[PDB]
Amino acid sequence: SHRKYEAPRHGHLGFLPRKRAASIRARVKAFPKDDRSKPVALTSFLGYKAGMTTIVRDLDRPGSKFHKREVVEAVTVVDTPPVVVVGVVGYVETPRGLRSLTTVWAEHLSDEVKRRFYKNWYKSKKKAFTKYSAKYAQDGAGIERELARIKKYASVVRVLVHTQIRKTPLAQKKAHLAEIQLNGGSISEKVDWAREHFEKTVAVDSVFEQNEMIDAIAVTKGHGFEGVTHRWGTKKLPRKTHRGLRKVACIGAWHPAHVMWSVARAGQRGYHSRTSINHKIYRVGKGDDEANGATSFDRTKKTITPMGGFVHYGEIKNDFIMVKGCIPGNRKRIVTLRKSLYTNTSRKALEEVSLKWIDTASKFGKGRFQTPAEKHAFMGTLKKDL
Amino acid sequence: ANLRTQKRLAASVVGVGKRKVWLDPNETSEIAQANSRNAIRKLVKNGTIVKKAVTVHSKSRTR
Amino acid sequence: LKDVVTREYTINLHKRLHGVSFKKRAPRAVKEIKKFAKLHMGTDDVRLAPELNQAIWKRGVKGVEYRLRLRISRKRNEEEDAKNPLFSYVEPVLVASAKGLQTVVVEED
Amino acid sequence: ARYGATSTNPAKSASARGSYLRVSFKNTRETAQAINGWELTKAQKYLEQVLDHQRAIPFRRFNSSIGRTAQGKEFGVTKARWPAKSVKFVQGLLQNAAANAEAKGLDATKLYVSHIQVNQAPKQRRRTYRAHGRINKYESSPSHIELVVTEKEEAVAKAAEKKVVRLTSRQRGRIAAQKRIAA
RNA sequence: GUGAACAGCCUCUAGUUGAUAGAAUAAUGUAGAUAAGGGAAGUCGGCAAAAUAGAUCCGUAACUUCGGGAUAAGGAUUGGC
RNA sequence: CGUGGAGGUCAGUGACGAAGCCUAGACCGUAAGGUCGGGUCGAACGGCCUCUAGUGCAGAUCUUGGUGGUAGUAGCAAAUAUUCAAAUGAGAACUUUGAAGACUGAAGUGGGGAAAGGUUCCACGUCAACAGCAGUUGGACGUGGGUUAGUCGAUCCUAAGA
RNA sequence: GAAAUUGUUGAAAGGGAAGGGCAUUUGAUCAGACA
Ligand SMILES: [Mg+2]
Ligand SMILES: [Mg+2]
Ligand SMILES: [Mg+2]
Ligand SMILES: [Mg+2]
Ligand SMILES: [Mg+2]
Ligand SMILES: [Mg+2]
Ligand SMILES: [Mg+2]
Ligand SMILES: [Mg+2]
Ligand SMILES: [Mg+2]
Ligand SMILES: [Mg+2]
Ligand SMILES: [Mg+2]
Ligand SMILES: [Mg+2]
Ligand SMILES: [Mg+2]
Ligand SMILES: [Mg+2]
Ligand SMILES: [Mg+2]
Ligand SMILES: [Mg+2]
Ligand SMILES: [Mg+2]
Ligand SMILES: [Mg+2]
Ligand SMILES: [Mg+2]
Ligand SMILES: [Mg+2]
Ligand SMILES: [Mg+2]
Ligand SMILES: [Mg+2]
Ligand SMILES: [Mg+2]
Ligand SMILES: [Mg+2]
Ligand SMILES: [Mg+2]
Ligand SMILES: [Mg+2]
Ligand SMILES: [Mg+2]
Ligand SMILES: [Mg+2]
Ligand SMILES: [Mg+2]
Ligand SMILES: [Mg+2]
Ligand SMILES: [Mg+2]
Ligand SMILES: [Mg+2]
Ligand SMILES: [Mg+2]
Ligand SMILES: [Mg+2]
Ligand SMILES: [Mg+2]
Ligand SMILES: [Mg+2]
Ligand SMILES: [Mg+2]
Ligand SMILES: [Mg+2]
Ligand SMILES: [Mg+2]
Ligand SMILES: [Mg+2]
Ligand SMILES: [Mg+2]
Ligand SMILES: [Mg+2]
Ligand SMILES: [Mg+2]
Ligand SMILES: [Mg+2]
Ligand SMILES: [Mg+2]
Ligand SMILES: [Mg+2]
Ligand SMILES: [Mg+2]
Ligand SMILES: [Mg+2]
Ligand SMILES: [Mg+2]
Ligand SMILES: [Mg+2]
Ligand SMILES: [Mg+2]
Ligand SMILES: [Mg+2]
Ligand SMILES: [Mg+2]
Ligand SMILES: [Mg+2]
Ligand SMILES: [Mg+2]
Ligand SMILES: [Mg+2]
Ligand SMILES: [Mg+2]
Ligand SMILES: [Mg+2]
Ligand SMILES: [Mg+2]
Ligand SMILES: [Mg+2]
Ligand SMILES: [Mg+2]
Ligand SMILES: [Mg+2]
Ligand SMILES: [Mg+2]
Ligand SMILES: [Mg+2]
Ligand SMILES: [Mg+2]
Ligand SMILES: [Mg+2]
Ligand SMILES: [Mg+2]
Ligand SMILES: [Mg+2]
Ligand SMILES: [Mg+2]
Ligand SMILES: [Mg+2]
Ligand SMILES: [Mg+2]
Ligand SMILES: [Mg+2]
Repeated sequence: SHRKYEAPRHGHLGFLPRKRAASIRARVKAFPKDDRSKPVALTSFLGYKAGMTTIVRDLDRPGSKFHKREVVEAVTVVDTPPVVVVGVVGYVETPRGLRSLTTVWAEHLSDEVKRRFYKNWYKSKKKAFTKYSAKYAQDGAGIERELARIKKYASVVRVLVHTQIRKTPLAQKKAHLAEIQLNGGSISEKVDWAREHFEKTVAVDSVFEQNEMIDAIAVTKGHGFEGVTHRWGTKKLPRKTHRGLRKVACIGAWHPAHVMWSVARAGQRGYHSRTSINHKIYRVGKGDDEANGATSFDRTKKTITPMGGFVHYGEIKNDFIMVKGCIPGNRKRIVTLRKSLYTNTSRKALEEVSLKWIDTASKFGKGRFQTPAEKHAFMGTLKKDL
Repeated sequence: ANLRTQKRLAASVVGVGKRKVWLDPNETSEIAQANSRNAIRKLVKNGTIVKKAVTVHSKSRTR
Repeated sequence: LKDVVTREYTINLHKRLHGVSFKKRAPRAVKEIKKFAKLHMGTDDVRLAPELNQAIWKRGVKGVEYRLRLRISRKRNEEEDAKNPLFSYVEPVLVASAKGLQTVVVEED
Repeated sequence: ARYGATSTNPAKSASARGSYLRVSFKNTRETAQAINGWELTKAQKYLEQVLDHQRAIPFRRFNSSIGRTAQGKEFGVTKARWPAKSVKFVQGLLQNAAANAEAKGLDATKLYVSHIQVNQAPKQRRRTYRAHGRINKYESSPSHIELVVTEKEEAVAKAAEKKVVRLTSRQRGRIAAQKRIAA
């Protein structure tokens, strides 16, 4: 008949279907445009989401009421031990799209990745790559022509890297394997780089720097079967209504005589792939560095790990990326940090932050103390102690 | 084995509700044979069925 | 083979009963323990001593103590041959408090 | 006797029956079929597992709005169940077959279940009282169960016909030649 | 026993412990609760819900058939020893 | 063309298998139908000329009986609540006994009665059906036992009324 | 001891119904007529 009152539809049709992702590891749908003038490097990085804390910093924003004043800001921390490079994979252009034509693998493969190739490690004979590993033997001949062929053809080159999950409090023990586009120099220079980095190791500082704008690709936390009200942000129907009220009252007109794809319906909520962009790196931490959590202004020797340790995660004993704000996914989930697809100028992007203080009190409650030392100071001797 | 009849009989001979007759689980054969009031009477006499004490309701706080 | 052992454990009933409905807590305890014995003695057959029952229901359905010190005994089975030759008896150990004890073996003779 | 269609060698088979059994016809139909053709010994151990909930019975006909279980993967199926009363009636008749088989003097190691057939015994009426004064039939669906165990036997040899060939004057002349020509 | 009390709530005597069961805790329900700031803007309509309440003391308007209206309204107090 | 029954006839068919029923076997007929084979079966039946009618079904929200899909689906969610062990038994979540945890809370889930029921009481045996899971239990099934009055009622008296 | 309806066995077909008409291929099956 015509609405009555106009109101915007509930929820975005660009995030359909609202099904469960095909995997925990969200896919990198797109890599940055290649500029073959610059050196070879990764264009993304694997990590694990540890947790969140607070930051204090002066603000550099002429014109703003808060120029030259402190602000407090939430941040996420993702555990980021060096990634290890075990393969190169070379794609060619076709009128049917990009197709892979070979993969060359490292001679030796950490049990971690090998574990990924299996569904029952303990029972297995662990025979993975054992014949491939041979290929190196004979002078190299066969591996060479594979590198060679990548170079001859291939419009793009990706590396095969994986995570050193053992350097991580997780139980999960089976590592994460993934393709990172290489975006440095010429095709040949690319594969050379890869070949050189077989069984060799790469760290975030070689791909991210302070104040850089990055994106995060991950699978969203899960919530199971969700009624229409919370899943689409539909009105609660009045208290008086029979047969329940977290619903849509009208599921469609009488014609088209079909429920339509565009109305809200109960169903899976969360465990979705998201590619969420513009997260500024506020810190790139080093694992072999006490005073991880310390600052030019703070100076106390302490690492980022909160008292009692990251709730539901653990300790952070590796390099981390600290990113302003929050990020898709949850504590313990694999997560891809990615180089941005454009060169932002934003002013907001470009600001060169410099932390003043990183919160480090217990997240497991109303944390009153940064360190056990501070806690001793304030409290005095207890019936335990010396 | 089914001693409800004896337990009922027990309650009446003794003068007390069934909630307080004790049928000795180890004398379960001997008890079953007791079909009469006279038989239960003997079984009470020698400890095979005992009266079981009243649950106390103390007036000490009321005092 | 077999083995025949007696050890004394303490079981955290608290985290196992956490969440459970009040009219199900003492009953859950019974089950939860049974499952605890089987995880340790490997034995399907698990019998609970009538005294252990009392220990458990000692404060009514929803008042189960957070920690019970038990003694589990893996024993051989007799008569009409059950599925498995082995079984566990569980019993309460009379202890001032069940707080603070690691698990011990009972040298049996 | 007079069982259903069988193709088997009666001299090397034993049989068993139950009639009018208060088990669900639909359920024990499904559980009889998970056994059909099985090696007797593998089948008996199988039912035993079903009861332990370690393998399931695949429901393939009477199964709409059944649950789902990983225990049906082994049979390429998503819906499967663990019909206790059905299992225990069927494994009851199975035991009987074995006994009869032992009596006939048949190698108990070659025994497979070659026939297994449930169908429908007469129904049995109780009634339920419905709202507003009404009555509904509340009914048992009992079953007849029948099975036959036969001893596996190898081979089959050959032999059949000889196909009598019929060639025209031009067909047997080319043949007459072909060889007069070459080999 | 508490209490004004044959109320509610706990108990002795007596009697029951019968009501398919197990495992989980998605949506939506039924039944039971709570919510910052605002406070009827919701709705035909305060529907539903919330608020009030016992006892002692103080204080109590219009109007009236002088009997009421009246626990009007409005306040303070209340344990243990 | 086809059915039930009747007069006539073929000295018709048949326990060496009548009738009926089954049969993606055969044959005649444009068709209603007719014929045969094989299997099943068990006592009667058919061609031809006539006579006769309670004579031919897809329907009537047709009548009676039977049967499906729905479907192993809706469901078996009110009355706070159950637990350990033993015994018995082919079999025990549910029977008996012991222990424990509770409940009804004397306006009772206690102890008796009036109307009504009619053996349900009680013992022994006992599970095919019944108790919308179960069952060794039962108000079930089988076989028995059991109700004692000068004083308790009736009986007597009168009431509305008959 | 029909039918509806059901179990098994054997054979066959099945990309949002199935069944039907004229026609032929293929498979299975079968009558007759020949001397
Ligand atoms: Mg408009
Ligand atoms: Mg999938
Ligand atoms: Mg190749
Ligand atoms: Mg919700
Ligand atoms: Mg909203
Ligand atoms: Mg939201
Ligand atoms: Mg709505
Ligand atoms: Mg309404
Ligand atoms: Mg916290
Ligand atoms: Mg909870
Ligand atoms: Mg039969
Ligand atoms: Mg069907
Ligand atoms: Mg069906
Ligand atoms: Mg279902
Ligand atoms: Mg359903
Ligand atoms: Mg469906
Ligand atoms: Mg399926
Ligand atoms: Mg009903
Ligand atoms: Mg009625
Ligand atoms: Mg030739
Ligand atoms: Mg009573
Ligand atoms: Mg009920
Ligand atoms: Mg339930
Ligand atoms: Mg509020
Ligand atoms: Mg206000
Ligand atoms: Mg208004
Ligand atoms: Mg107002
Ligand atoms: Mg309005
Ligand atoms: Mg109005
Ligand atoms: Mg209005
Ligand atoms: Mg109201
Ligand atoms: Mg309030
Ligand atoms: Mg007034
Ligand atoms: Mg005072
Ligand atoms: Mg005629
Ligand atoms: Mg006629
Ligand atoms: Mg007639
Ligand atoms: Mg036919
Ligand atoms: Mg013919
Ligand atoms: Mg014949
Ligand atoms: Mg005949
Ligand atoms: Mg005869
Ligand atoms: Mg005529
Ligand atoms: Mg007529
Ligand atoms: Mg017609
Ligand atoms: Mg008809
Ligand atoms: Mg019709
Ligand atoms: Mg018609
Ligand atoms: Mg009809
Ligand atoms: Mg009908
Ligand atoms: Mg069923
Ligand atoms: Mg159901
Ligand atoms: Mg209901
Ligand atoms: Mg029960
Ligand atoms: Mg109590
Ligand atoms: Mg009470
Ligand atoms: Mg009361
Ligand atoms: Mg009752
Ligand atoms: Mg009486
Ligand atoms: Mg009666
Ligand atoms: Mg009785
Ligand atoms: Mg029975
Ligand atoms: Mg009955
Ligand atoms: Mg029943
Ligand atoms: Mg039964
Ligand atoms: Mg009787
Ligand atoms: Mg009698
Ligand atoms: Mg008198
Ligand atoms: Mg008299
Ligand atoms: Mg017959
Ligand atoms: Mg065919
Ligand atoms: Mg044709």
